[PDB]
Amino acid sequence: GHQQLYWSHPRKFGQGSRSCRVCSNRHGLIRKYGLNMCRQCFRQYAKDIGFIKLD
Amino acid sequence: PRQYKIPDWFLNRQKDVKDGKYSQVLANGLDNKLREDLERLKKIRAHRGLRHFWGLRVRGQHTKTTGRRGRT
Amino acid sequence: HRIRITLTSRNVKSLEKVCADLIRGAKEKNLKVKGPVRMPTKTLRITTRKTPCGEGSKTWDRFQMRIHKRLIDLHSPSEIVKQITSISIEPGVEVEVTIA
Amino acid sequence: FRKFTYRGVDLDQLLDMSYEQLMQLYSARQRRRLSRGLRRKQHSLLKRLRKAKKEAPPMEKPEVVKTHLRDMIILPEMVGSMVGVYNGKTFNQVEIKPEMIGHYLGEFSITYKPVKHGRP
Amino acid sequence: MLMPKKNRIAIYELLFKEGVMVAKKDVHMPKHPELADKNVPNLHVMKAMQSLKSRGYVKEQFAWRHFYWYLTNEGIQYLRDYLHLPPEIVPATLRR
Amino acid sequence: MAVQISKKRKFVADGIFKAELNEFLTRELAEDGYSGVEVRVTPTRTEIIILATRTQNVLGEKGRRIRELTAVVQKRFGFPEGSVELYAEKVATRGLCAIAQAESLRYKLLGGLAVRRACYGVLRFIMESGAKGCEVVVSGKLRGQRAKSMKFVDGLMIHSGDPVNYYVDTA
RNA sequence: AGGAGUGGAGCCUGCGGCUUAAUUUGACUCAACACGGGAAACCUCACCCGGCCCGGACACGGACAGGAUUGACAGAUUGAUA
RNA sequence: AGCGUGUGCCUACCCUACGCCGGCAGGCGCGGGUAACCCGUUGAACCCCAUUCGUGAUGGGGAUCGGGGAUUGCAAUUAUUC
Repeated sequence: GHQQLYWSHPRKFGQGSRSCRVCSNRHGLIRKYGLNMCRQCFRQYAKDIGFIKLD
Repeated sequence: PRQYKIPDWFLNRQKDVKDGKYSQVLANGLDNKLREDLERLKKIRAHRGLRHFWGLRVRGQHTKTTGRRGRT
Repeated sequence: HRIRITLTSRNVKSLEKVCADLIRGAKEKNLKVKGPVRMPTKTLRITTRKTPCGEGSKTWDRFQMRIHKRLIDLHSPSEIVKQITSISIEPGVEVEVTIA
Repeated sequence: FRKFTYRGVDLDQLLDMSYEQLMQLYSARQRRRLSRGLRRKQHSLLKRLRKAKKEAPPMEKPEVVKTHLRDMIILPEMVGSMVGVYNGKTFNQVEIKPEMIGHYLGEFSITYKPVKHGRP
Repeated sequence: MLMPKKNRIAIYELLFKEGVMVAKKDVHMPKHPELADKNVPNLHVMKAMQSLKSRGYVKEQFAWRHFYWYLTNEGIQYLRDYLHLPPEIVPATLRR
Repeated sequence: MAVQISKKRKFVADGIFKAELNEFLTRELAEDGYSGVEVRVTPTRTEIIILATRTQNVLGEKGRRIRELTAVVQKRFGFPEGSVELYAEKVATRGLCAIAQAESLRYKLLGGLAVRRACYGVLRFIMESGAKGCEVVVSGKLRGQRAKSMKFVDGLMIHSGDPVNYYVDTA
């Protein structure tokens, strides 16, 4: 069977399991506060989400 | 040390690979028991044993930058 | 009768005018009012490298989101509440009515 | 010359022994590996050893068997077997001796060749 | 694309009862957040509807992880003959 | 609710919610003059207003497109049936909203119109619209391979300080 | 004017070099070198040795229900009960 | 002490009190906390008080390395960490 070597390796953890919700890459991800958005895709969306560069 | 109510987890040689006797080895047996396990890992051609045969770090250290003194 | 109302908001004055709006309708009803309990605010700190790549001098950001929360609890039955709750509420403020 | 003894028990007594006492026979990493259980991808290797061992004439050492499983424990049944442990490029045949019990197959299949800087 | 025909008929009328259906871009997803009643592997559904716009029956839009298939007026007429439904019924976005 | 996430996580969640709408609508309603949204809270009801320049061009034929947009937000976000509604209101003084003037300019050069001719047509237009001053910067490759940048500015326009946060809108 | 250091030692880590099937790669005065948010067991992963799959829409010509064409435990094969 | 954080749409994975078992790492039970509520009055180090050492590569220093015991994980050997 081909479906037993297509996705059968567990992806319940590790860097290959989480991904940015916009950039869809696995580097610079902000898992804090449940963002799951990479640090670069986070910057241009920083303000409309509501974060402010206050101080 | 056994009959003197000394625990097993104090012994420098717990569960020997040959006799499995929880014993403490003292300063003459220590070094000969030290080249038995080293040569045992060499005859079996284990990677950990060859690293001693070549004079390299065995516990998996980065040899790229450190370990220069004996290495001329 | 002891009901709790939570007012959480990102903006401060838009919360302050709602935290004072519920007071306009409660002393309208002439009943004993709890003072607006100022809770300690929570700030969400996010610091990241300004650079998309890893070059240039290492500079960072200070993205924050200071969240505010106020509590007002009233000694009132349920129907006196849900007439006041539906008056002049701004999208930036989130109200949480606790009956118990 | 003398019999091989593993913690104080010789080879022939290991083979006729269940695993529930084989865990506390040796190292913590190994007994937790067996206490956590094996996989059918690994059980399928063991049967390939008996399939390769009974098919050996009694005076010949058995057939070579190949595998990508560098993460297998040498348990006393695999003694006397020609396993082609995979390096990542090739399968290097090594013969299990009773002194390799309690180790991994990947330990005897070196992955890199040792470096020598002088004399190209 | 040799996937069972019983999965086509369901999703086209899933495409008819609602003018547009979403699908997050995830080929490793046996399920659907909307079509959770049956198996209907997701990787077949998106590359089913990309055969709708390759002919030109639907639209497309992306929302960082998401597809949006707005079928056109030339698409609803394809539903009347391919699944054989009367010309009386229109999608929920055609009824007010 | 069901799992009852904390207060910190919810306020971050609707920020992600409002973000994904703006991008989805900017990629779909731009040619009809999309200029932002706004959500208004209500028990079991979330009305979202789409501030657009041409309100009759976002409803489509018989208001169908607004019903096409309420569908996707109902499936993508898993909102309950009949829980959320959409509207289409007009953008007041559309000449001042930056994102309205950038996409309007975006379609002029895409029409093939000259890069200079397009810049003046949008810069003086927001001047009669009653602005304090503006800066239209068009970068990219122009008049050959090597990329240059035109910077057509007029009037009062500030950069530094805190007032930049609410006196200026960029696009 | 001084303070605490770094340069010396061991180790950690980054870079060059050498080595290697591969040791993926970016960046080289300030303004490269605990920097790519890069603390890589799998994944990540871009490298190397192998091994499956098409997830080659659509359009056009033959082949095709007298069947165009999918899946399938055995034995051998395989690493794998691909 | 003061900054914080804490049970996740996909998500399968939280922070921990208390009681037992074990030298230890840890294990087994029970509850709290979607949090100014529970961890938590965050009984943090340094410092402070009192012993031992006594200028000796010394009880300075902890590199290297042997043997054993746990935990996370589908999987640790090129020692994941403890």
